[PDB]
Amino acid sequence: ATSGLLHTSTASDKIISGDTLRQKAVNLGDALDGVPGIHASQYGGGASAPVIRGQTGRRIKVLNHHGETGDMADFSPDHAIMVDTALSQQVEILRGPVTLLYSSGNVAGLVDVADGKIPEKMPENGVSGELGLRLSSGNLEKLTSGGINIGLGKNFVLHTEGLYRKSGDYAVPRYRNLKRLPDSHADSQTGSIGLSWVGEKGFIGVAYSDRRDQYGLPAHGRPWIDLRNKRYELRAEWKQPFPGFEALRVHLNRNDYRHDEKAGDAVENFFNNQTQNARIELRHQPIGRLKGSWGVQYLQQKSSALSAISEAVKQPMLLDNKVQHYSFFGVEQANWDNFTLEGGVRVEKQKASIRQTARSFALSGNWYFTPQHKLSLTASHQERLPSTQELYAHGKHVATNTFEVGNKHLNKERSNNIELALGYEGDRWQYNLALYRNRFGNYIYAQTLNDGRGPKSEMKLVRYNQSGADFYGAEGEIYFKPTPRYRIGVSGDYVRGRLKNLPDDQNAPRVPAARLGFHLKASLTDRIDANLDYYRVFAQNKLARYETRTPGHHMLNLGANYRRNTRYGEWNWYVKADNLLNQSVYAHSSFLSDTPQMGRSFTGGVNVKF
Ligand SMILES: [Zn+2]
Ligand SMILES: [Zn+2]
Ligand SMILES: [Zn+2]
Repeated sequence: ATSGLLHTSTASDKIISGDTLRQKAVNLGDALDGVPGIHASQYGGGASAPVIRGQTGRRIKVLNHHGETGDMADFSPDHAIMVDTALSQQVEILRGPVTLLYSSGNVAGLVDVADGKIPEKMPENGVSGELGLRLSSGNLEKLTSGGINIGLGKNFVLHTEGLYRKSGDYAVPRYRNLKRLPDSHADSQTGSIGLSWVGEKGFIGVAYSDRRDQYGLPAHGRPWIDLRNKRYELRAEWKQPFPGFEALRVHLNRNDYRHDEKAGDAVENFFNNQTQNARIELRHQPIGRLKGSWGVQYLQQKSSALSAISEAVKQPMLLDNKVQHYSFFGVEQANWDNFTLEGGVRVEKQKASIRQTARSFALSGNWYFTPQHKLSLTASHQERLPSTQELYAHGKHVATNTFEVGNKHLNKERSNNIELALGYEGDRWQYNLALYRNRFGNYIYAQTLNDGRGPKSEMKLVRYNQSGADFYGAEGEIYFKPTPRYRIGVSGDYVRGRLKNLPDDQNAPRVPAARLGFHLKASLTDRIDANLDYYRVFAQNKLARYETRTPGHHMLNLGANYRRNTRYGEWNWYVKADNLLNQSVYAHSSFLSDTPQMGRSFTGGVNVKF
């Protein structure tokens, strides 16, 4: 776990390796689909938000290596997330006090994408990195990833990575009378440069990262988003700052983001986000077994979103605003031999210039009976301040086709959370189970209106209104291996929410359906690793104020890897087939509930590691 400076890993946490992510999809929400707990809020082939336990947007949090993504994915699911899955070293899903180190109101879980912009190490044999290439049938995709590390002398290490994606209109099963879904194509390209130092003591690295996606918009010339993302960042960390401390960490950032929701070659809605995050973390010495780490964060996001109409005539959806976070945070764990008790805190001040104070804190205890055998309980009272969107909304959004309305008098989102989990692994039997339960004293949500003033899949109207809520659900998995050479297992998840006491007792908006999963993986022999995954997704009968029924399909995915150690590093061949039954995959979690996802599709790729 690289996200936490202080390691406070709970039983609920999990880390997917990089080699597997090259075989998975490119989008964050779609690639992480299959893992128990997280569902995909797919909005075409361009963007997809990860729905962690029926939570999304600002309720979750995504970080681009110990720093803010600087994106507008939290605004709506159609917006792309500025994180590179195919270029990342490893993705890691985390919960507990470590959530309070970065963001407020992170009730579901943190998802830090560790990338290789800055090496932080002298590469083996001078140079290192990787190269990739894969084509998907029916999409039709053309991915070409890349990554290079160069030893520029004794202690300097230069890094240069590249990526390019080109997917047309993907195929749909039994959708009226269409072979491919119109306006669902998604082209993209990503590249980054980074120069770093190497220890002892530590590293002092800079990095530039550029991205430019071009994707259509299903469900509305031709609707499409053209975005540009420039990121000027700086990372540094060493093991000996000054006496009485074990580590010093700093992650400066400047993420310039922009996207144009166009229709043909004309711009209907402009967007902008001048993020510039700064943070100074430090991990003090162990004061008798117990360890901790404190830090300060200074963030400033000058975001805005205008339309084709001028400012003099109509009020924009999101006028120019200058948000400033002045956050203080810290964590402290106490290792009592076979029992770890950790507690985090976070206090931040908001200055919305065109001043309330947030106060979050958590506490978690982890009992280890006989490692690996992790029993863990967690509870976190988190208070998230409302964004400028939730208060100052008064315009139309052409991509979703929904008029967003705000409110001048709203309170902060307080939330008393609680969750427990039991993990185990020991050759023959392996299983991870977890229960979560979230109470919200104040839960702001997009209440579908209704009139109103007058007069008005056509044109939707929403207003951010307060409400009490109560979420609860179970999630986990189990793997019984008869022989280490093979691997068999079963997984499952469930989520349920309601809204109690309005200023009654209705269901939550867009709740993911239950998904049982069957798993197989046979590695015969050594190099060739075959596998099979059957995800049975049931229908969601419990619908919200203004929603419809959603199935309810039998998903089936197969795969077959192939390792090879030749000259110039390792080679990784792989062939993956998705949805052999060709079922009509309708996702209620996403906004595009009536639109079916990609049907039958194949994949064949090669990745050279070195
Ligand atoms: Zn870092
Ligand atoms: Zn007005
Ligand atoms: Zn949008």
